[PDB]
Amino acid sequence: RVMYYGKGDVFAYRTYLKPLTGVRTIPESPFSGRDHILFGVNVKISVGGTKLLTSFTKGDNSLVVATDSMKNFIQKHLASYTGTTIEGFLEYVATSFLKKYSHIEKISLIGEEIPFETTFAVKNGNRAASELVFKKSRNEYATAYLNMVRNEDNTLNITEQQSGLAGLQLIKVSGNSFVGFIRDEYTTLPEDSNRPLFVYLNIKWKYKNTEDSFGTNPENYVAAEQIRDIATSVFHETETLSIQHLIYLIGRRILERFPQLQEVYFESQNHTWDKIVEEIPESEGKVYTEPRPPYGFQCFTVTQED
Amino acid sequence: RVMYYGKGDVFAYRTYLKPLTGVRTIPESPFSGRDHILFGVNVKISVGGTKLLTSFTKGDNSLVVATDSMKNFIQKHLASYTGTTIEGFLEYVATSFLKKYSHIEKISLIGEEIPFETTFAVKNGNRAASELVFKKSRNEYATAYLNMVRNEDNTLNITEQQSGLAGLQLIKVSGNSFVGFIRDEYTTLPEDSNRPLFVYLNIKWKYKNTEDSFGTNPENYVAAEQIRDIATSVFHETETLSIQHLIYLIGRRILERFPQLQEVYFESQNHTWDKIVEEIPESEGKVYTEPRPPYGFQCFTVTQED
Amino acid sequence: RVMYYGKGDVFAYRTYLKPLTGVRTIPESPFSGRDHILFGVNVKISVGGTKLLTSFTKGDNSLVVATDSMKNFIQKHLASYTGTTIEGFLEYVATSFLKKYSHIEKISLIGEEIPFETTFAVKNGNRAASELVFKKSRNEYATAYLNMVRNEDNTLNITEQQSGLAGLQLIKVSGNSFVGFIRDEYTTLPEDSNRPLFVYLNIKWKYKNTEDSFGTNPENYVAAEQIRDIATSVFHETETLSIQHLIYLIGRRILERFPQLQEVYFESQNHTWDKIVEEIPESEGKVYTEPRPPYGFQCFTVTQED
Amino acid sequence: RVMYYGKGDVFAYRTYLKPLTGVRTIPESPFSGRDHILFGVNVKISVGGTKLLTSFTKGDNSLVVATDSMKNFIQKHLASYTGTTIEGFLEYVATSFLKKYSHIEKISLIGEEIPFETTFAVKNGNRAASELVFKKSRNEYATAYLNMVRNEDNTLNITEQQSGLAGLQLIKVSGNSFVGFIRDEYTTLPEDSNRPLFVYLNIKWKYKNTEDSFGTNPENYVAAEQIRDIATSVFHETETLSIQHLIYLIGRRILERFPQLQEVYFESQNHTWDKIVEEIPESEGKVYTEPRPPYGFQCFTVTQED
Ligand SMILES: O=c1[nH]c(=O)c2nn[nH]c2[nH]1
Ligand SMILES: O=c1[nH]c(=O)c2nn[nH]c2[nH]1
Ligand SMILES: O=c1[nH]c(=O)c2nn[nH]c2[nH]1
Ligand SMILES: O=c1[nH]c(=O)c2nn[nH]c2[nH]1
Repeated sequence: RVMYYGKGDVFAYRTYLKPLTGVRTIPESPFSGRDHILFGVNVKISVGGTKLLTSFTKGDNSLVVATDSMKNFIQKHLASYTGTTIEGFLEYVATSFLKKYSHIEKISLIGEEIPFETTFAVKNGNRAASELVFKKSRNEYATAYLNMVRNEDNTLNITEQQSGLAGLQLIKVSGNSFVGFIRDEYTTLPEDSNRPLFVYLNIKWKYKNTEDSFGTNPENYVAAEQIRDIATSVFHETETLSIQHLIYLIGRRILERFPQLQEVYFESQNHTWDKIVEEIPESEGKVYTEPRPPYGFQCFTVTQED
Repeated sequence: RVMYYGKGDVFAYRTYLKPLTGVRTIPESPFSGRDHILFGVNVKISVGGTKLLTSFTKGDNSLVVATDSMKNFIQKHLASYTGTTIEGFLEYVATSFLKKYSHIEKISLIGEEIPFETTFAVKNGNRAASELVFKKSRNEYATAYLNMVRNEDNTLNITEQQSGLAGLQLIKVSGNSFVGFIRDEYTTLPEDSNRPLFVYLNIKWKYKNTEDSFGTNPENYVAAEQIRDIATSVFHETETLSIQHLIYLIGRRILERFPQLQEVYFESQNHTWDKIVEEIPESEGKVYTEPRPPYGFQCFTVTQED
Repeated sequence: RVMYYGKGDVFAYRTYLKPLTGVRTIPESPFSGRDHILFGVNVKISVGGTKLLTSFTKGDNSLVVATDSMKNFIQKHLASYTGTTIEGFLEYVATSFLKKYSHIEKISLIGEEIPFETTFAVKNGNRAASELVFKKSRNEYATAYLNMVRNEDNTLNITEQQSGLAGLQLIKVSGNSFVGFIRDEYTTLPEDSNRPLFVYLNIKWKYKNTEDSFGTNPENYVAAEQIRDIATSVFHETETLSIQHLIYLIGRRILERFPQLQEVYFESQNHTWDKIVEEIPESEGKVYTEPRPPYGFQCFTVTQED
Repeated sequence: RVMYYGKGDVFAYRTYLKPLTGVRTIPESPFSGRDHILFGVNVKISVGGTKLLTSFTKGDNSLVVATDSMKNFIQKHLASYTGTTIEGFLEYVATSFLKKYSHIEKISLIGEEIPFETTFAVKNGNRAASELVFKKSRNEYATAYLNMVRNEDNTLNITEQQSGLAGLQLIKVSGNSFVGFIRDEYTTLPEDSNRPLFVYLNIKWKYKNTEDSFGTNPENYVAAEQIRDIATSVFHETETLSIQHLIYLIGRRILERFPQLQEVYFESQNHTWDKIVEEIPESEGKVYTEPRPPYGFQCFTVTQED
């Protein structure tokens, strides 16, 4: 039976987490690590267990870890966390939670980065990156997901792990087509040999070996910042034939750069602008505007078997 | 393998849909039907099929029904729909879509009501409900979900059906408790014999018999308005011991009132206020304020096995 | 020079406020008062004064009332408030603040109602209105604005008072036209003798006598619920020729029903739907959908001179 | 009498606008211009004038320019614009509109940048800035405001002009204090000699000479990007004693760098996190979390005369 409870929107901000170093650059991305002067995370915790049943059926709170207590638990654990990644932070919380509370059989954790970008400051006359001042970003952010279970024989196993990148909004001004689609009684969409493809991208990847996701050995760790740069680079390089076409080629490229990954999952959305003006005198430019609310979307998983 | 595409946020508004009448009443609710002078729905459509593979791998759009064409299909079918429910509308769209498109093997549909409330006007000497003017509501709304597949032998079969009520936000000012929970090093929440419990509720039900969702026989239909009325009534009658405790009781009342239902599912959130002032002289009143963002949540399925 | 500081989003919820009764009724509305079992308010406070200067220019906080302390002030005063309206609560907060902090020369307050709607419960055999369970509403809400100054001779004076209704969203399915507008090289909008006019309305009114706003003499108070009912009634009654034409008619009706009002200010928007389908066989019905983002807006003040 | 009408959320995206080049650099910023490969803007247009009266009072649309036509006018004008700034674009629209429609006495325009960021693409062997693929940013954006009147002698005069930068969210991890403020019965906030000051900033500036805002002479133009960089630099450099003290010093630096500016206006908000963990073993690190909803705010003008 379905039976879970927990805490969502657990925001937790940590200064001076152990820096993530030793990630090898790939051609698409300069990412080599994170300074972690500021490390923000938004945690959602959810726990399950057959012994929680009376809390529902009888109003018996004896075996109820208050959700407020779970919040305290996550926040103290971020203080005491000695690792370098969100993925590793989740495992640390999950392990430590299951050991503390034996009546809990399953725990599920989501960790969403709260990204901060660097800013410019002048020190004694010269402009450079600040080590004190940071700009909160509302753009793309890394994610992580972990499900941990307590088996009958009293051991703890990770049953599901998934890392990700969310809120990536990319527009390519030209070099995009959508042609040859079904033309029938329901079709009003004109063919377009040259559109400004505007796509929202949620990319998720699973590791062949779960240990690689924690960052303990950084050479095996796949950073969301790297996945971002692959997506932009592939979009640039491709004469896209559709979004479906685009995300296949993005996923192929990710799995080629990262042979430690089993699969790459995509959730895309089409928010492409409507054309108002085709031609301006003496320039190559055009004018576009926002479309009606309806948006296209695609879901697609690319495995190593492709 | 995971392979889907479609269209979201398909808003469609129909005037003068066939009225919902002939429903079976229950003690908790005076719900007697819907006028359907104004019928609003927000439709998400997703389709799959192995024959779509090459639209991704090769960028071959030959068998691609444009997502924009899916929008036209939905809107046109809301015009020609002869029934009386969202659930029934989904089945009309799904069956019709698969019949039109032989290479599509599965279709999933979500439909979310866009509620409107009655307003009143003075005309002809008296104040009376307006047949023309309606107020858009951003409160609770009904939902529907339907998954339909094309089988090997070319029949169409519904594999999943679920109806629902979303966005229900209820506060009970007194007559609630949360005591007896685990007290340890992680616990800073005080025991509370009398709190103003504030809950967000999303409730979803499944029928034993799928045909009962359509409203063709209105007696067997379960209206979201009736479910709303059960929830608010049970909340009032109950000396709550927790949210877990409350949603079980709601779930049981729903299953008792509707024997044609197989199960009920809850997704609740806790948004209870913090107390600022406990005692006002010459008054039973108190002052409260908004809490920090972390919210408690609870997921639970009550089945006929209760 | 502009110099202010303060606190916003000061949420405060009070139970068992003194009920608003003894109101004077109008034909358009059955509004007879407020129970005030649950009273919710969202306050924003701004304060000024030339003596706050050094807190900006020198970093001198000696005369700085902490914005956190302002939040505590408002929340404690909601507990001690013996009145019946948001407008009267603002006066009480304002007067009390300037009396406490002599160095402050001006104070501006905004109060927004946090709506709650009656729910129903089965109890003791019958189905009746609950005194405990309330539904949070995200629809229309009352507002209040007050600006108070400390005069050079130490007395206090209200320089501005303004009450309001916000978030009112109304659609009239028929009996609306928009024709006769300018047709030139920038005009693509077709003339329309029968459209479904959808408006967002923000209505604000000022009293001739400030003290009528407080609700001390309730018969003189103009309730936002009554304004709402006038708006829906006039929209229904009127074959509108534009939104412009409609809001003038609502404003005139307001000033006729409430002669103690000086003026009524409107801030409207046009979110009218796009027609998809005109003809549905054997029914007067039609289908519509959401337009592109650009919305029309209108600003108009009606005074006793009309 | 208040009498206005127009169109909001006019989204307009132009490709290959004339590049902004030759901007006078400052030490705090690298900014030297904009490529304008992609240029997005969100315009709100408002028009007024006494001959519109009958449009409201009688429902006579003879002199009504449809708001939909205003949208067309703005969009078509983005195509024909030969200038290089948002401020210049508003002037071009305003002037052109008043010349075309002689019954209109006044026009007010708001222009909001829709910012796009550069991305990485593998080009000519190594990753470099793509000239095709951009990332939509939901962070800070440039703004502009222009009001223009037709005088009785039929000349067109700019009566108000203001440029801006909105949505800047800055957090400084240390080097911030808030002490010495008033401590009475309403004060619960502890003094803090070391807090992680988190500020939301809206900065607006007016020019001594209006013609400096258009960018026709790029030597005299003040770019939002440069203002952005002055703000992060000054925040870094300053041991802040309050937000009030911070924004004053930010303003001074702006007026010093830009003698062609008459004034700088600030609207700031305090969203500073609550401390959970003050001390972590073997580390200078700390953990924080989101506070309750209430937020402090400051409004302040710095002029050349400070
Ligand atoms: O109803 C509740 N259930 C819980 O699990 C919980 N935890 N803190 N408060 C709570 N309230
Ligand atoms: O890339 C696209 N894929 C689709 O399936 C589609 N339908 N309309 N536009 C589209 N673009
Ligand atoms: O009622 C309206 N007034 C207007 O000014 C307008 N412009 N487009 N549609 C409109 N409708
Ligand atoms: O910078 C600040 N200014 C203020 O006025 C204030 N009040 N609380 N914290 C504050 N911080």
